[PDB]
Amino acid sequence: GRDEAGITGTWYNQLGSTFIVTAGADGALTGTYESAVGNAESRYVLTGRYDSAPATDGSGTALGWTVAWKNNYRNAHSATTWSGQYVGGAEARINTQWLLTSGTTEANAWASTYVGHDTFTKVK
Amino acid sequence: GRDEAGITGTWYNQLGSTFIVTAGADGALTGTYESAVGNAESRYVLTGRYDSAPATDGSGTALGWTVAWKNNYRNAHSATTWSGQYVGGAEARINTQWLLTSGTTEANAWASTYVGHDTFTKVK
Amino acid sequence: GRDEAGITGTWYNQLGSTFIVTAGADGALTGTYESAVGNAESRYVLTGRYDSAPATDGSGTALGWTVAWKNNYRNAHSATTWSGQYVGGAEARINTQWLLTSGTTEANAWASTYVGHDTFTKVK
Amino acid sequence: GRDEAGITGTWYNQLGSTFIVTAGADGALTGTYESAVGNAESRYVLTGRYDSAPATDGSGTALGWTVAWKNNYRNAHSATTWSGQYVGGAEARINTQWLLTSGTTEANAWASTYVGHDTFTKVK
Repeated sequence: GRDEAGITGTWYNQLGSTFIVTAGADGALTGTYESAVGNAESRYVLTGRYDSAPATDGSGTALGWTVAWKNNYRNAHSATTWSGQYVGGAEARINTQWLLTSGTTEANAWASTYVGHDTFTKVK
Repeated sequence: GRDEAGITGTWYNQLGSTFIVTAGADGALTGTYESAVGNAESRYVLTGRYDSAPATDGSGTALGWTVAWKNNYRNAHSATTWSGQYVGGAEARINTQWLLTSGTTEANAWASTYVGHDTFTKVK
Repeated sequence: GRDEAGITGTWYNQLGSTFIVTAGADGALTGTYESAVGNAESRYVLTGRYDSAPATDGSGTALGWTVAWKNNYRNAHSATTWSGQYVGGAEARINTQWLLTSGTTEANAWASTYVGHDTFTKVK
Repeated sequence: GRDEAGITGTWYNQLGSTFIVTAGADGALTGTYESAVGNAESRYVLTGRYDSAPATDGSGTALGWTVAWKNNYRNAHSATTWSGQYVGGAEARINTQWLLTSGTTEANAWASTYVGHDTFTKVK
């Protein structure tokens, strides 16, 4: 993948969360997520996909991934998906927007989903 | 997984798209997605996660998945993530909201991401 | 306004909420919103804007509006904005997506904002 | 309004856009918006609402507003709604997420709506 090397490794967001990812030659994203906030402790499994053959016109590299907030420690009955783009270079970034859906009753389903935005960098 | 059997199989959304998914005992989602709309043809790899031990209080089952819109036929330099919940029973549903991010230049990054909502059923 | 007559009046969404709106010749939306759900009772002031000169090519009419969830009965320290389009005809609809932001501390700001989708019709 | 004085005035976002707003004692927002980006030129009318009696616990002030992208110069057949919170103090901010809906045909309605985030400050 063009950005396999660029994407693979450890990222930090503005909240102090840790995203550890391996990008596969085939478009796979695999790794672990550790949230600094919310009903979460330690690492959670993540999986996702990225564009392994992006445009060569200076566009970013589209990608996304999912965490279900269940591990051996806690279950927050929720899942977050991050949708965004990898921008390479000296200050590489992954700029994302995310949706967090909780399991709810039908009565509360209107309030099931949060939306936010996270920016990941290789330092901090 | 409590809804492993309920989630695994073929789903159809309101657009006529086809979502074919296997839920793993461990929270994994693996399969293929075929979009009826947009810059897409044939099947794309998807991966995601679901809550394999949901609440027993009648709440839905949180889940999410990603497609990168690259296959052997086309590359739309984009990725969609669906975030939502599985609601079991006679008329099982997956109710989602999604983010579609395109790879963009810095100049166009403000316009990178669409948001929408898809409802998947086992028929149609 | 091209859809001034079409938009002006009483609308109902899938939750049983009531949206009473007047569209001005100049693009203004003014009225009241009554939510069937959440921390809400009776009517709240709404204001917004619509495209008073839409495309003639069968496209819908872009529009949006805001409710701050404060009235003489309650204050939910939150505001919802609906963004969407009016689609005219026998079964007229306003198809929206919405963002609900709560006032939060800096610590909880990552969880400030819900996202959802409401469809309004002239009946039910 | 508790933050009537804090909110009223000229704001700038990260894109270089200009938001000029008056907050009314009653919860009204009225003003003009000038976008640095997209299919836009000069000022557009905006209207919205804010929580005129926010919590006294250090929480921000919920607010939202709408622009329909029609003025005497251009019509982009679209509307943006910003939903967010005002955070007072030495470096006052309005932290928003936004939905931009275009008028579309029914065929293209799945792609009608962009989502993004803007942060407004009193300088730059």
